[PDB]
Amino acid sequence: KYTGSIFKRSRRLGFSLLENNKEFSKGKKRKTIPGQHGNRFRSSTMSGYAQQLQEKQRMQYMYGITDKQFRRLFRLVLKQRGNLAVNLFRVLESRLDNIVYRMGFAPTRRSARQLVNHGHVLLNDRTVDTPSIILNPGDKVRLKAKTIKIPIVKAASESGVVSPFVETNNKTFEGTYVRFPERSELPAGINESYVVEWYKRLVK
Amino acid sequence: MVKIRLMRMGRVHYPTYRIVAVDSRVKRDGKYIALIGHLNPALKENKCKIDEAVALEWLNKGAKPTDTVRSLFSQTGLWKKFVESKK
Amino acid sequence: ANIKSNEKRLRQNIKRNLNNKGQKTKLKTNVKNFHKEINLDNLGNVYSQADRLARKGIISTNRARRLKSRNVAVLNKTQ
Amino acid sequence: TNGFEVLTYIPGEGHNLQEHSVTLLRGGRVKDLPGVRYHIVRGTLDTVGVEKRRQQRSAYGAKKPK
RNA sequence: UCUGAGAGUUUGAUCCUGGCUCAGGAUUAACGCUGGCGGCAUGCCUAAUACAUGCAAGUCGAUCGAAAGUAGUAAUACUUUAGAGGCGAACGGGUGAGUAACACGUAUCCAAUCUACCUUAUAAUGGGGGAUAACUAGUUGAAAGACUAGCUAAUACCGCAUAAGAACUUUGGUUCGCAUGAAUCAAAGUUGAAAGGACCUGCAAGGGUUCGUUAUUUGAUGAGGGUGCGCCAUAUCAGCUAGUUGGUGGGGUAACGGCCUACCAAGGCAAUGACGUGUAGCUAUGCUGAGAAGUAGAAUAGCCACAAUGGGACUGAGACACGGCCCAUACUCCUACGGGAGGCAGCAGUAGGGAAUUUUUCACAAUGAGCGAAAGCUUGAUGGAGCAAUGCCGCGUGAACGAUGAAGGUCUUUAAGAUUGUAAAGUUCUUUUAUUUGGGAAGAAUGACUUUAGCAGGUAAUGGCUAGAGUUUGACUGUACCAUUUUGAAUAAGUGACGACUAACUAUGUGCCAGCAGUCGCGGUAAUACAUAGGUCGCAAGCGUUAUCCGGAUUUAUUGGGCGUAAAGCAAGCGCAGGCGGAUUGAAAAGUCUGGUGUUAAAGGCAGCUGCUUAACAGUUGUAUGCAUUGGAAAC
Ligand SMILES: [Mg+2]
Ligand SMILES: [Mg+2]
Ligand SMILES: [Mg+2]
Ligand SMILES: [Mg+2]
Ligand SMILES: [Mg+2]
Ligand SMILES: [Mg+2]
Ligand SMILES: [Mg+2]
Ligand SMILES: [Mg+2]
Ligand SMILES: [Mg+2]
Ligand SMILES: [Mg+2]
Ligand SMILES: [Mg+2]
Ligand SMILES: [Mg+2]
Ligand SMILES: [Mg+2]
Ligand SMILES: [Mg+2]
Ligand SMILES: [Mg+2]
Ligand SMILES: [Mg+2]
Ligand SMILES: [Mg+2]
Ligand SMILES: [Mg+2]
Ligand SMILES: [Mg+2]
Ligand SMILES: [Mg+2]
Ligand SMILES: [Mg+2]
Ligand SMILES: [Mg+2]
Ligand SMILES: [Mg+2]
Ligand SMILES: [Mg+2]
Ligand SMILES: [Mg+2]
Ligand SMILES: [Mg+2]
Ligand SMILES: [Mg+2]
Ligand SMILES: [Mg+2]
Ligand SMILES: [Mg+2]
Ligand SMILES: [Mg+2]
Ligand SMILES: [Mg+2]
Ligand SMILES: [Mg+2]
Ligand SMILES: [Mg+2]
Ligand SMILES: [Mg+2]
Ligand SMILES: [Mg+2]
Ligand SMILES: [Mg+2]
Repeated sequence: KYTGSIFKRSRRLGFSLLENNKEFSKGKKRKTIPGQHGNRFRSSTMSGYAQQLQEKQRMQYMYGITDKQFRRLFRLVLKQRGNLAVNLFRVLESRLDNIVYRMGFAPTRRSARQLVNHGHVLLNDRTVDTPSIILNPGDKVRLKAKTIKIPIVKAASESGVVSPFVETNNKTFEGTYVRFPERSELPAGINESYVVEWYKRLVK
Repeated sequence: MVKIRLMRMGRVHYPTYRIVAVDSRVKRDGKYIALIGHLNPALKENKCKIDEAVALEWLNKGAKPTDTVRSLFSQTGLWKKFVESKK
Repeated sequence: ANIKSNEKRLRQNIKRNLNNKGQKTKLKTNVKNFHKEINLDNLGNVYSQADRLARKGIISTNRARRLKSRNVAVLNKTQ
Repeated sequence: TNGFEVLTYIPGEGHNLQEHSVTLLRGGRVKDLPGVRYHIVRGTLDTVGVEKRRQQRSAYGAKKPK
């Protein structure tokens, strides 16, 4: 369950999946809002609601998340101790298929989600099929063995390009993760904290 | 005629009982008098977290247990304590 | 729409009612005889019948007690 | 079905009402006509739906063109 | 350590008062369009309307006579139950009609009470009698049945002998109390019980275990009563009440009581709201709110009331008894016309009402209930399985590569061009889902019972206790789930909106017509508001519209508003009751503050943790508020 026009959505929001693969393309290098009414005036002065909605949509499309799941996670995180601007970021980044992407065994986040749903991924001491499990740094998320021989495993095992917050112990595909991602590892695609306030208003 | 017996507070396909001192004529999963201790059929080990104090008080008062309750008192050894306190 | 247990209980309680009514009427006539011709002898019979009925449960034991107490009060007042 | 007679606006272009039919009213309020405070659900009972409509048809009771 | 967002709309334009509308949640929801699956949970809100049909409380032969069947030459063995008897049918299940009050919540007093089975402890379980079910025969009938005469049995019933202790009194003592009045004696008088069964041993006599019975004793649970406080609207309801208020004697009730009775009195409540009318089951809680609080009393749990309507009563520890009894009313049905049968607000299900809410199912396998020693039996309680996107949560319609651009559509900045658009075509890959193959649980990680070993009381034997073995038991169930099992992107996307609030615009057609609208308001021949198309935006197995509730609304303002000109100071005065009130001292402690104790059922809320692939969900620990009592503080 996801959109099939990630190019269109990236062109609208202006922010791709941090690689600009859906912006560079092989044609026209288009960086405009889609549709016929893309090259018009009235660019800035987006309302507060408009910019909050745009940022929230970018955040919840960067990971393939349904808004109801977003409300659920926010209601989960909100009650604890206090200012959790360091906790809810870990909460949002701890997705299993997201961790598979930052592991580097799939070309794209939703392709990793498809593999997770199809059951080519294991866990610390169990197996996981649902691509929404909340993880905690310390679990040995070891990859499957019968999926290392599939005709599409090359770019999967080419994980030498990896994020520093996912440690694989290369050539062993152990793929654990410690040293939670910082705002540096969460790039400028969405780096704002009043989406938190928007969900505070629209969710008690 | 209080009767130490079980009471279900689980969900569909997952029972969970509580040993409790309750009257004979009151319905199952209703109002009770004193709580003894919970129990899970699939707790593997220590399936009955027993109290051993107010339970002994109520059997001394004259509570009549059930088959399952007597069994639970038995594996832990509460039946021995009751019989020796009777003697 | 009927139960054999209920029917049997009805058939039993008819006979039980007959016997108990006989006993209660005997008690009534004995206490009436006592009050009619007051005499310390009849108080013993009142005692016996009331106690027997109270044990059998035909009469309420507390009513038997009050009957005994009031008859003894009458006897003590008159003597 | 109760004993109250109400003036109800038929929300559509063209109707099959024949001065004697069974309709299913819902709440609403047309601003132009004073006294009218109900609408007729289209295409649920004896009253036929609104064909020749592809936009916002789910409100007017029109089968999907497919 | 709590903790609160606003905007549109009166005017040529502005400020304020002020009403309307919207942005957010939620439901026992319904409707339109569409629709793939799983985990939890919910599912006649209306006609307490009427019900076809099938099931929903029985059990014990180790209480008793008889009868039947299978074996046996017989004596007899085994099995079964129509009937008597015991226990249970007052639990459990449903509904919310009635009820505005001790109905309910809370705190209490029952010196004014009951309590079967259960717990502890303590004496007995001796001996007789008369009957009737079942059966036999006759009358009456198709049968239900009914009537009459005989025959039996007991743990059915009625006497008698006997009271360790009981109940009611007498005599004086004790300790007293809260006014009636309770508590304990020492002696005496009167009254008062029952039943045996199973098994073992013993030649017998006798002895023994166990179940059960009578009379008591201790608690505990359960039931009942009284009182203080809290608990709807309405004065466009001002008087209501004659068993109503009080006293004396008696009766009745488990108990006090005008509860009832006969006599004597005239009192009782009421403006601090009687009474009348309307409405409603109450509460823990659900939803909402920053809070004070608003609103509904889904599911479930506590209590109350009801069982077609209205009365009465038997049995019983307990009923004035949903599927017990008697009578009347209304209705339906059967008849061979004399007579009868009936109560789904129990589980499914039918008709009807409605916008609308499901199988005419399986199993007692676990939990619980009743009977029983067990075998077991019964359990529409209960556990499952069907149906339904009804709600929350979860997963899918694919993945990589792929034209500075396939076709088609829409705009053409009248060749060029954009846009849909890596979207597509095409090359490879996977199978949550789908279709075959193999394996396959969790709950029954319990259990009752029976042969064993050991301890254990008494011992001369049997029962109870622990360990092992066995029968071991599944509706779900060949189900959840698992595996390199064959095939294959194959089996899966809709709905609303785009002038502003509010993220998102062009063309065609119509031309104050057809139509839209939550508000401002669009449409009079150049419509981004109508209808269609394209494009785009918000959500997504759901999306919109409708209804209701809360918030925003400081818009009934205690927290938290006002009355010169915007709604609002009575025309003015004399003023009872009420509210408020100068300064100082003393006492008490009704308000106020604080310590201890009891309680405020469980579930629900918040915090922590565990288990379901994480969640929803389940479980577990902690977590307040008020009332009462007792002990202090003395500023107001
Ligand atoms: Mg104007
Ligand atoms: Mg109803
Ligand atoms: Mg029988
Ligand atoms: Mg009942
Ligand atoms: Mg129920
Ligand atoms: Mg009502
Ligand atoms: Mg009894
Ligand atoms: Mg005899
Ligand atoms: Mg007898
Ligand atoms: Mg005698
Ligand atoms: Mg508020
Ligand atoms: Mg309820
Ligand atoms: Mg209801
Ligand atoms: Mg009826
Ligand atoms: Mg009786
Ligand atoms: Mg019935
Ligand atoms: Mg009954
Ligand atoms: Mg039914
Ligand atoms: Mg069962
Ligand atoms: Mg659903
Ligand atoms: Mg979902
Ligand atoms: Mg073209
Ligand atoms: Mg693609
Ligand atoms: Mg098993
Ligand atoms: Mg429209
Ligand atoms: Mg339009
Ligand atoms: Mg308000
Ligand atoms: Mg309002
Ligand atoms: Mg004002
Ligand atoms: Mg004025
Ligand atoms: Mg004036
Ligand atoms: Mg004036
Ligand atoms: Mg004056
Ligand atoms: Mg005054
Ligand atoms: Mg509680
Ligand atoms: Mg919970």
